Amino acid sequence: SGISLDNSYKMDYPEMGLCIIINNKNFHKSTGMTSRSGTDVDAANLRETFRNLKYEVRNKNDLTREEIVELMRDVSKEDHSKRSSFVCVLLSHGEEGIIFGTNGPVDLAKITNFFRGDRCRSLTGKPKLFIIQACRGTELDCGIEHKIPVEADFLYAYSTAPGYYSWRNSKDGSWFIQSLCAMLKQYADKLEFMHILTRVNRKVATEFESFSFDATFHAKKQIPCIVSMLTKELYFYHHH
Amino acid sequence: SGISLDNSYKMDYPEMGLCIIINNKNFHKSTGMTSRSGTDVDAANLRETFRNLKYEVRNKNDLTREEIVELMRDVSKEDHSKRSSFVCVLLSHGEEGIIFGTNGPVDLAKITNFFRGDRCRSLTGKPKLFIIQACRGTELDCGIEHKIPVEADFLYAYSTAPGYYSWRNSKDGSWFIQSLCAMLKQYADKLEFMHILTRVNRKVATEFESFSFDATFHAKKQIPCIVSMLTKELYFYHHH
Amino acid sequence: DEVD
Amino acid sequence: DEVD
Repeated sequence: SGISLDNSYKMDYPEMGLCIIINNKNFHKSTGMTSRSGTDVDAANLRETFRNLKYEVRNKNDLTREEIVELMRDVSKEDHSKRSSFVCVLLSHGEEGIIFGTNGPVDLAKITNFFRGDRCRSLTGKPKLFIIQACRGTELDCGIEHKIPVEADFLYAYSTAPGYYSWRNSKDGSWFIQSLCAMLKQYADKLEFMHILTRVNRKVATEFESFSFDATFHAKKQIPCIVSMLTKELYFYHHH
Repeated sequence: SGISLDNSYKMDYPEMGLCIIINNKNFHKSTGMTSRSGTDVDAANLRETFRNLKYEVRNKNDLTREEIVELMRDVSKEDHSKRSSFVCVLLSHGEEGIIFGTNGPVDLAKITNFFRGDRCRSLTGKPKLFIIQACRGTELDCGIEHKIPVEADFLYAYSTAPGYYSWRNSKDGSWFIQSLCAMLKQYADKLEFMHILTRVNRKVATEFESFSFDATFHAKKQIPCIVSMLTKELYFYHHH
Repeated sequence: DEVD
Repeated sequence: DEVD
């Protein structure tokens, strides 16, 4: 055949792959964590968005830290041979490097490690996308007017910069997930995924600002944070 | 599988296809047609250029009008099922709608008709490219400082505008073929074919001007003429 | 607007 | 330069 290029991930396996959505809304009283109003709006938006991208979506609600780890361990031990990619969306409270189960924290690295190139062989060489709506600290943005690496082929789409709070609207859903679904809906059949996420960055950065009766939390801004260890371009569509 | 698009021709059949190059240099004395010095440079350039695009190149030299028609009839009756496309390059004297065999003219439409969607079934739906280095008349450019149509999926890359002479340099080869090979070499692994041909248009239009001791033929310019009945984008490369 |  |  003619000249070939391989700059983009193969996304025409029989299945796009799993989209695991962990939606933690209600937390055990003893943790002292507030209920995350608006997160069901996020979970429903994501389910529909990834459904239309032909992901096999699994929604899970209010999982303990133990249930989160067991779920991700079990998913990582499935046969993904016929799947193009893997997507996991985490909706919860968080801190830098951490997301909360309903009863306590989970290290993000513990979750993602299950899918390392050497630990989930049927996903080796395939894009593994972790989408994280959770705080990464308490900073507020005031704004201004042979082998491959085991850590290769991961993408972490963080809702916010390192060290910063992340914003969720109780009526509309989180700024980041709102924006992400909107840009996927509009551009998944047109743009490469980094360029989609870049539009998400701009949407969140320009179109949202917090409103609070509390001066400390009022008029604040947010920028999401794309972390890519991908080795190829990612298009959700394929040719034929 | 995921969302699919089909805006571009399938070019990952086992074979790119045939590239037939008809190189008419020497003409029967009785026709009164001059020998086309420089055309061997063109034929060699094309052979190498299309070889590198993985076309099965067949060079033919000094064919009579009868031999041209028989050749194209025979080629059109081959089984092209395993081939992505078809290319025919014609290098000769010509007039509007006509190219010359060594002993007289051939209607271009007679040649191309053999490959109509209804007459060459193993090329139906596949791009059929006719590249024509020949005059289309005697004008000189002074410059300034269910079913598919049987005529679908043809592209005629003419060296010159309708009604005009076409220029060949006896040392360097023809302006058009020179330029075409250069742009294919540089851009075939990068650009869609219409955009490649557009660069050829600009190269011929900007970088060449005739030099003649005869004022009638001196300081003249040329613009090639892309005629597309293609229904999809054409990339010479494919993904994988 | 609330923080996570 | 020659014409075809």
